[PDB]
Amino acid sequence: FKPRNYQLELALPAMKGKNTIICAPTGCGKTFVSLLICEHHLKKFPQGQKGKVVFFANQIPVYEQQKSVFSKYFERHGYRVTGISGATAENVPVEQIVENNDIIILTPQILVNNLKKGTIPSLSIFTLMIFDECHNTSKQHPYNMIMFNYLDQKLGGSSGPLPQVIGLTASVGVGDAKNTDEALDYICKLCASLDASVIATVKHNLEELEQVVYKPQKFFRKVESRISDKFKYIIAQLMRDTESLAKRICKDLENLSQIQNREFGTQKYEQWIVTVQKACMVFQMPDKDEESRICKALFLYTSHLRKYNDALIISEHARMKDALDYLKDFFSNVRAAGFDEIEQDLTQRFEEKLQELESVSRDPSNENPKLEDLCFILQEEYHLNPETITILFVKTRALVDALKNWIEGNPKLSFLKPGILTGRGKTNQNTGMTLPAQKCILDAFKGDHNILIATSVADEGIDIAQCNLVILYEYVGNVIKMIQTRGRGRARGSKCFLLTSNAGVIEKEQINMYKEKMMNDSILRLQTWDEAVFREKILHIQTHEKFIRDSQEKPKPVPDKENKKLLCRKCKALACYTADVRVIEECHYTVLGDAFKECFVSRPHPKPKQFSSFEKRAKIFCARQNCSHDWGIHVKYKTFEIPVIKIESFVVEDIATGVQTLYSKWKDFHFEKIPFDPAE
RNA sequence: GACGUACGUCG
RNA sequence: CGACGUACGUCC
Ligand SMILES: [Zn+2]
Repeated sequence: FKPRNYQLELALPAMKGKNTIICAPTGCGKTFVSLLICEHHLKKFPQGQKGKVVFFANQIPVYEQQKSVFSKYFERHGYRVTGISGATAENVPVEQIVENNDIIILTPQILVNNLKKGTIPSLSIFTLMIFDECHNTSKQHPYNMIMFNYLDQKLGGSSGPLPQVIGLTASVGVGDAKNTDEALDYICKLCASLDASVIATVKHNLEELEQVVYKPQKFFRKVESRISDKFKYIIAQLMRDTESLAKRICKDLENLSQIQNREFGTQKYEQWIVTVQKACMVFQMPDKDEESRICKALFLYTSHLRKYNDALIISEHARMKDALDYLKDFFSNVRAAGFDEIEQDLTQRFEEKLQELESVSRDPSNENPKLEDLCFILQEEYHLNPETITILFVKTRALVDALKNWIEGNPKLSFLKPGILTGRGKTNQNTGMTLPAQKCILDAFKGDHNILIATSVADEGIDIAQCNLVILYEYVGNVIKMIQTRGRGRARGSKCFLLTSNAGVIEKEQINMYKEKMMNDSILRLQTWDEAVFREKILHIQTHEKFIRDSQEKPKPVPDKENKKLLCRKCKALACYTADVRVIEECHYTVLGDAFKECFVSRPHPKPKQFSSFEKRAKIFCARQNCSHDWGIHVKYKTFEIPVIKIESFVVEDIATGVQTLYSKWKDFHFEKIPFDPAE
């Protein structure tokens, strides 16, 4: 509530009617500086002119907090603040709420949707565009689209009372620049995209920064590897047997994915199996039943190989027991999903060696040196200080569950409550966690929880706690991710342990350490410039980028007027012709076919939440002998309960030429599409 | 459905 | 220098 000289010095360039980029690594300092600039911008207008400052937020956990803070702050001045969101807009007159409201905190995508639809024609209605974490203004971001609209209005010739852009952040970022010659080009490109002339950064009051932003130290502790690989050998033998079984039916299983000699347990093998699955998914034979059985067997074999490779990666990055539990969970999930000959044979071949797998996993001499060093450093830090609230980052979510189970079931360490924290992630399956559950887990992080397993969700702006220990367990990021993960240690005395087996992530961290100093030197060089030359440079860059954007403008190619039959992938059963495909909002594709209504079963959706204008109703699945394949969703548009299918889980087949093709996104699949009319 | 990041594979 | 795959995260 009391503005100090530190956070007041960052407001001097902003309180001059010029576009600035404030860079403060502090959490509360950034929002406090935004409040000070809002106060100075709403108290400087003469009598009879009101302000329409607009704060932006990319996430709901940061949007709700900023809305609460703004509502608590602008209560003694008489300023209306409501804010808009994905859930707040229950058919809300956005035009009326923007015309009546003073401080709007809508998340960007709403403003982009409004600018694309026609509501709020120009941004001249606003007078101060505040961006939170403006470093995310990368290629085709929502922030980037708002700034594209702003630059178009500025350079076209219809230049009106344009608003001020004071986009806040904590690190400008470098991207893929190697030398200082490009670390400045990237920052100038970012400043031109955000249309700013000054980079606000403290140069006088470094004492407050050094005293309240106490930063941890790096403890790169590379460890041993899987020299003891009895589990890996058994899984590799099983993978070789199932690969030979898959080659028994498919002769040419080597010229479909010509990449390199595949190696069991690597990402290369995952890419190889995905490529061979997508190549054998279109194997056509003029029988329509034997080809269907062949594609089914090949899909089952490729899925089993992918699951075995994932289990090998989990066994390499954690205990063998959790990888065996993951394999058993997959086999139990496919057990209740229909007993055909292929899955039966595979399950029998698995249970043949399941006893040896359980024995080798229960063998207490096969503990991973990664986990040994992890528990060793954990007990070391907890003996040095019993009250140390730590946080570790893990790449995979199955690996996160594995680490949680390992911290739970361990006799050596039993003073840790492994509170899981993954996030929403993909809103289609039973995985991830809800926002009200994540909020409760973060609020119980004072306290009945000390350790927690995160997947790059720990940072991302969202407020946390005073964590005095970070462990990047087989984790690696770029300069912005490293600065965000480093800033989480703010209390007096912290560490940033990095455990790994591959020297690659060590080299990445070592070059990011130099990239941070390069970004600091580039920011200093850009600050020690002149306003006129820098404005001319950013104007030249904006003109060049606008010319490139206007050049790269292709509405759509010619639509092929044919009647293709979208049919299943793993079953190859004719689902529906492309004639019965209706476009809802140039995003979603539905089917009206009465004959199609008997070719799919429905299941209760695991996580309901309405997006845009679709109530999150049931999930569809293929209806056949034994398919159980995901086909999309079945939702109510406004009053009609129609199924929206996903092209990703659908192989295309033309009746004329007879060749099969694959398409991942609906945008890529080009065909004569008619809008969805509420007639049938 | 859109967007970003990381790792990786091909020319 | 472009295409792609996986994982992760966010939004509508
Ligand atoms: Zn099917």
